[PDB]
Amino acid sequence: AVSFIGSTENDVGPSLGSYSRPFVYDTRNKIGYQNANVWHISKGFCVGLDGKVDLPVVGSLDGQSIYGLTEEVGLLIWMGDTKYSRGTAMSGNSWENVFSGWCVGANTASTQGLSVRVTPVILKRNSSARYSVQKTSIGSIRMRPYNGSSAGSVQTTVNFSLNPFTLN
Ligand SMILES: CC(=O)N[C@H]1[C@H](Oc2ccc([N+](=O)[O-])cc2)O[C@H](CO)[C@@H](O)[C@@H]1O
Repeated sequence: AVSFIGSTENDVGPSLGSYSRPFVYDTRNKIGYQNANVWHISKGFCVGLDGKVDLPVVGSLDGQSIYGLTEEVGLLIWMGDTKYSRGTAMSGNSWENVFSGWCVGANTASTQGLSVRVTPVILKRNSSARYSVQKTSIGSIRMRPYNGSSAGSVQTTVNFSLNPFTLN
């Protein structure tokens, strides 16, 4: 079996967080969303995750996209399984496999979770040397059943919004 237990709409990072330091900020996991329990799965269900970024691609760095927010500021983005170190670096605007997946035991119950993580990038330095960003939609993640498993009419997709932040 499978059922949806998480939230449909999800905020990434603390509201009006401020960060100091193309220039890439070391924000670690601060601008993130993580939830180990988004679908409940049981009895042989096999599942992975696809991710999709809806932001415009404005550049690239070491093989992944820089996604644009304003003219000063963009983002590097990772999506994946629950633990942050399993994040897949995102490129383009198509659905991408961001977790190869696993299968719960034939006689057990568990959960499937996810994570989204971003790091701010200064694309063009201003004169203000402080930069604000407002609440913006990032994209989505859907579960991907496999091995013949079926979602039935269970909700497959959840969405992410970047909370506003300031760069110093
Ligand atoms: C920790 C938890 O409640 N569920 C996690 C789940 O944790 C597991 C707990 C037990 C086993 N097990 O084989 O005994 C496997 C994963 O693993 C999934 C895939 O990595 C995660 O998406 C999910 O968040």
